[PDB]
Amino acid sequence: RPFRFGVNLVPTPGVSSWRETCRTAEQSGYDVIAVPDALGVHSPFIAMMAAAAVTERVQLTTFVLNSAFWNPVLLARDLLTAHELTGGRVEAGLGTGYVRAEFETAGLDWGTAGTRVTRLADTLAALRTLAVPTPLMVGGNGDRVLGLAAEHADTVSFSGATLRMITAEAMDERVAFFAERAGERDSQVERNTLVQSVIATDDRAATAKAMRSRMPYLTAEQILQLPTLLIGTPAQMAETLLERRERFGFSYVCVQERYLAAFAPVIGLL
Repeated sequence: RPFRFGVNLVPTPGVSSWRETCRTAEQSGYDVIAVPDALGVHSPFIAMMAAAAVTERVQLTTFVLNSAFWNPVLLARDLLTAHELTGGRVEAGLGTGYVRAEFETAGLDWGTAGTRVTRLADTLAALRTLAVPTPLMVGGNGDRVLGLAAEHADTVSFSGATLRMITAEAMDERVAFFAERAGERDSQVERNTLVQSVIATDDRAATAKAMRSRMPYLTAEQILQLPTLLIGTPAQMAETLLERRERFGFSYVCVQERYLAAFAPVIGLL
């Protein structure tokens, strides 16, 4: 599947640079602007509308909605609106939330991991029943969550962390688990991952060795294979993404805002 590149931008209250940042993302060659769903961050669909007003090509996605925050019928109303009023430029990533304090602040029941995943399941079923027109992305690494992606999603997003970084070998197993659950639908589901750090260096080996300090549970060789890290020159990173599309099927690759400019050269090469 052809590469699609995203940058995960944080629209921040009290900061006046949102539209400028979105323009920079598009001008730097990104295909997608992703926004989070968190307290103390701008509201996602409203921020996506502001981004759509100053960009022409990028898709806009949530990455990812906290399912505890949304009534499925009212979310379907939001998604239909966002789709129609942007000319079909909005995608909706959904998942579970991991910050209990946000549940507490909003007056929502934290419950159990089981009830949080059931809420995601119930929302996805309702959105599909209501035939929402936005493409749906499901993110996580849990067995039930990947099963829900396999059943419902247009795009599955594999987390490269639990932050504890997951090895390439663990990622092999998660992608295979998803693929088995997806069955005949596997080929219709785009695969995404988020790269946490884009580390430009002329000495990847020396860089990985020093990084064992921050990831003592890994060898340097494992660090150089972690799907959540890109290390080296732009040419080396481009080659690494080609290899990881072959290995994992990852064609939709996102990076964090801090690395927007660091990663842009890789887009130029790919």
